[PDB]
Amino acid sequence: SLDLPLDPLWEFPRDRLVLGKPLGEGCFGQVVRAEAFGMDPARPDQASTVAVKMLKDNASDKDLADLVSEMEVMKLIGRHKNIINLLGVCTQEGPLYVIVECAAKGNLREFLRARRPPGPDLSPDGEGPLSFPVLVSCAYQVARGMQYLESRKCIHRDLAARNVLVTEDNVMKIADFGLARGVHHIDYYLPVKWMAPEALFDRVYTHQSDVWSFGILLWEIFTLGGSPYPGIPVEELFSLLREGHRMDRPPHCPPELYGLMRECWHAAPSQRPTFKQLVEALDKVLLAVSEE
Repeated sequence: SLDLPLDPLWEFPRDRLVLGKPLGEGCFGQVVRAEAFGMDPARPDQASTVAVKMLKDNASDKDLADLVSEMEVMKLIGRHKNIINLLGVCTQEGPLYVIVECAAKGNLREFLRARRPPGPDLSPDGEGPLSFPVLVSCAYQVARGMQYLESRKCIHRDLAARNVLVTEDNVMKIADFGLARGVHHIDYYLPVKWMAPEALFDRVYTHQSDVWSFGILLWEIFTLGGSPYPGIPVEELFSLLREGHRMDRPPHCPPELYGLMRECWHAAPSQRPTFKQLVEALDKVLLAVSEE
């Protein structure tokens, strides 16, 4: 019963996207790479690469309901540089395709881990592909992305480096918008170590719980895609947090940034910084790096 109206802001033709090169295959649904022609109407014959989300052969009534609403809430949220944006939809002349932005460099964790140096550095503390400015940029872009998402009333259970995608130009796109207007982001491709205490235990997901997770994401960035809480089983991580345990400062991380990580991990949600403040703090660092 696929009879959605033709939304003239978002409807894009079938004839104009060329499919193939599958990027991810979840349960009952899949994301494939595709070349789209004139996704910018200002350049109407010019081509560009995109990511197309669709249902698998094993189709369902509820899953088509989820994919439709997901696509509807995406255009409700609006565009931002640091989120995976909706590009177009194909509703009428065939099955549902939701066209979104493609990130050529994979997720942030994968991006970071692939660009690691082969071992330890010359010094324990204190120019290449993962420069300090590049890492500060990564952190900043995600903060901007979350700041936007929160202004659009988007809540997450958590946020991790695997949820952030990286484009050819190292622009960080958050892939999971989360829950918004009673519709979840379905992934066609629990994380206890990322979740804030209230999210783990009381299942209260707020802006303050997103900040905690961002703290863990920062620690991920500055360990070049490190696994959080190393050598600690997921069982009885919670006990450690209850006692006051937090992760140490990574080998190559300024105390300024570690300050921010610890600030994100305050037990009281009100003691944690807002994403407005995280953006202020990260921009000051970025500026400091560019100076002299």
